[PDB]
Amino acid sequence: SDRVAQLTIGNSTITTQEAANIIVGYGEWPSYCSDSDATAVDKPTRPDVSVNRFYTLDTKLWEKSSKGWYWKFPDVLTETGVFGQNAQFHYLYRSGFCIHVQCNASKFHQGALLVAVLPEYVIGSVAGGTGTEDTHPPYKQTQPGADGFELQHPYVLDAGIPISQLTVCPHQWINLRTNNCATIIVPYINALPFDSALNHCNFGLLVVPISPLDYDQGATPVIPITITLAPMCSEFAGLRQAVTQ
Amino acid sequence: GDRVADVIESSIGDSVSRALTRALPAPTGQDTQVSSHRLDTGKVPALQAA
Repeated sequence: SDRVAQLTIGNSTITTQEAANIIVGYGEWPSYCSDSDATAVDKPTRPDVSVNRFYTLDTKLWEKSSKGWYWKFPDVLTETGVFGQNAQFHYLYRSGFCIHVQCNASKFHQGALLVAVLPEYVIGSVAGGTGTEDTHPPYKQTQPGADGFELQHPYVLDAGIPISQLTVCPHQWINLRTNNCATIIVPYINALPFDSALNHCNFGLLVVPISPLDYDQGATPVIPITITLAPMCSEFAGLRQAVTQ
Repeated sequence: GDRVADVIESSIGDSVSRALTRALPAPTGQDTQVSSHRLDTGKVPALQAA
């Protein structure tokens, strides 16, 4: 009654038979912007089912020596489908999200993934190691796209913040012994009712294996991690010609 | 006294300053109301005369 679940939105349906309940980010469901909070005067467009659907963006292979990966939102969808088209044609952006991470193994595999959502996850550079060099992460690292990016130092999350305290953010654990999926529902987290879907990344999703994957030789060595996500209550405003980046 | 019509009916002395406008309170900026597509002829808010 809590291990089996089915999430349907738009024209896509995601099922699961070994779920571990659903986390609502900060105990708040996604909702449309209230008229007392909106600041733009133009009437926003609400395409509804054409954008509020589960997008399966990429598949990452979990290995015994993996460090972890992170994705930026809504960067991952800035170039995907009708949602990406609307985000390119419209200046303003507002939506929630429903992130479903899939990672399935057998009863003889072991390992634990920490799936967390960190708002305004600003990536820092290693500052040339010693710290005397004022470097900045490249565009391909600050906005990795749909491929995500592999963490270099997951202990500090490449941002000087320990991962041991990452659980203060909305998070779920994919421990292969019990559950093979993590569901996090994240409302719009920003200091503004609307923001640019290209320049600003509202939050970053982190998938870091805390307990290394292990299995005896002979079992299936390819354990993929697949990210599936669906915007919720998406709004757009400030239409103009399309902008690619 | 006043016996001629041009003096009796004269507006000379009317010291009230006819003001076409009156000040109205406006503590905050004006609200924006809902609008929809409007396709009509004869009536045109866009065209003005500076």
